[PDB]
Amino acid sequence: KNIDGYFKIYSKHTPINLVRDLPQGFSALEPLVDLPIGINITRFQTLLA
Amino acid sequence: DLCFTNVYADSFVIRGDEVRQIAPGQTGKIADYNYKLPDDFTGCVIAW
Amino acid sequence: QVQLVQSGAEVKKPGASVKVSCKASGYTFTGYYMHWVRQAPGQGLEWMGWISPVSGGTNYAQKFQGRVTMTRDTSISTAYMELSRLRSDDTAVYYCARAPLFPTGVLAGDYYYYGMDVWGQGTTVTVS
Amino acid sequence: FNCYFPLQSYGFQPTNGVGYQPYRVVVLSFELLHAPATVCGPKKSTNL
Amino acid sequence: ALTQPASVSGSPGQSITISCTGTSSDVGSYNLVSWYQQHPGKAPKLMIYEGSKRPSGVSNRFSGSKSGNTASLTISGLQAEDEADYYCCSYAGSSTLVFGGGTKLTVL
Repeated sequence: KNIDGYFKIYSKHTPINLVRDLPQGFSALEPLVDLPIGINITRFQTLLA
Repeated sequence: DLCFTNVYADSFVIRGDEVRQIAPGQTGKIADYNYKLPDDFTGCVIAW
Repeated sequence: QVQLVQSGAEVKKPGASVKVSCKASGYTFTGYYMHWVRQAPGQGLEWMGWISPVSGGTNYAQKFQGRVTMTRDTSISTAYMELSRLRSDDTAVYYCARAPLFPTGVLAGDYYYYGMDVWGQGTTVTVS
Repeated sequence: FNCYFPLQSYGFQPTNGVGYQPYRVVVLSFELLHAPATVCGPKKSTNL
Repeated sequence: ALTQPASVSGSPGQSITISCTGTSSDVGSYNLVSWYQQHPGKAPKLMIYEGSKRPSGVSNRFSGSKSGNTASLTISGLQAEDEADYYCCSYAGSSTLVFGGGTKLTVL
């Protein structure tokens, strides 16, 4: 997300055993990165190997 | 105690006979052809 | 339009005194400390003293401390410099001089910077 | 003729005049836009 | 109180330099060195002030430089009208800002 130009990145990793869909449950995400980029971003894309 | 967005180190070597020209509002060979400084320049010049 | 006029040539005997006037116009008189320079015929310059037309502040060279005296009249915007106990080597040309900037230079350096306006001539010759 | 090299080399030697010596000059220029600042003086702390 | 050459010669078009050596207490601790030009029998004219700053109307051919305890006047494109005496000036600790010998500039 972007708050006043700050790009905040939340992340959380957990082991699961499921291939069909998303496992049902609850998990909190801790703040990891808060980068002061000040760039107006409206789109994005992912990179896969 | 203050904080600025970015700072830029402009590193070079000059002749003695041009040294006073590292300042706003100077002229000469170096000040006009080699290193010109803005009129609203904000920063500090160090030399040795 | 800055105009500067001095008194005429003067001749004095050794041991006497000489009084020269320095009348300016075209600018704020008290806003410029008046410096003074002398030059022997065929020699270099020799600074002597400076006067503040405001509050009457003055300071002389340690070379001339005790022999030279300044006053100023702001009513007619004139300075006056007097040399006492004259001797032979004081035969020279004398000018006053106007300092460059205004005395509002928070960090500038006034009135120790320099002289942009130099006056015409006052020649004092001291011969027996 | 008419065609001179734009740059000239310095006769930099340790025995030349102090006004002919090479001087190293670094100009630190500051800039602070509406983007947050990231070049700060951290703080001077006291004992707790 | 300052030392500068008595007379140096140059050619038209040349860039010429005039040195003036002081001490660490007057020129080495203050960025307040200057250069005055005076023609024979004429009133002196301030060409360079406060290191290398110039009054309005002075040609750009006159520049200044400072190195340690040395002041330097530089003249690009020497001309015939440049023939005059040049004095270096610097605050010395008291009253105050006097010239020197009088570098007489001549053109060949």
